[PDB]
Amino acid sequence: SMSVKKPKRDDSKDLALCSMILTEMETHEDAWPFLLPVNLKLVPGYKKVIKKPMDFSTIREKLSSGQYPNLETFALDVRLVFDNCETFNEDDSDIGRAGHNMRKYFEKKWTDTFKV
Ligand SMILES: Nc1ccc2cn[nH]c2c1
Repeated sequence: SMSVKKPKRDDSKDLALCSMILTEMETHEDAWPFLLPVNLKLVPGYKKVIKKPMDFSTIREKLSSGQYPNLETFALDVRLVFDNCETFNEDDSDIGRAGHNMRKYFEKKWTDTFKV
């Protein structure tokens, strides 16, 4: 509270580290469904069904232009990518599987990088 300051982690490397993690995502072989925004004019249903579209290139742009206030807002967007994927794709599909794989991949890197 006022004048009662919690000791707080060093966050000067967070921007660099998030960019590092995002780069590993981008270069994963199962990243292809998530590299670019879904084309809302070619994919039936998507615009109406998915209220907050998100993809790695949009996250990269936001990260590069200071649009994430902190590491958790970054993680929220990454997770949004995979939550959208689950919303629109069957688990038993190529894209569906890719999403599960990429989510697992991210969360381990997240834990390994930040939660000591
Ligand atoms: N087959 C196919 C084509 C476009 C999209 C977008 N999300 N999932 C898709 C699946």
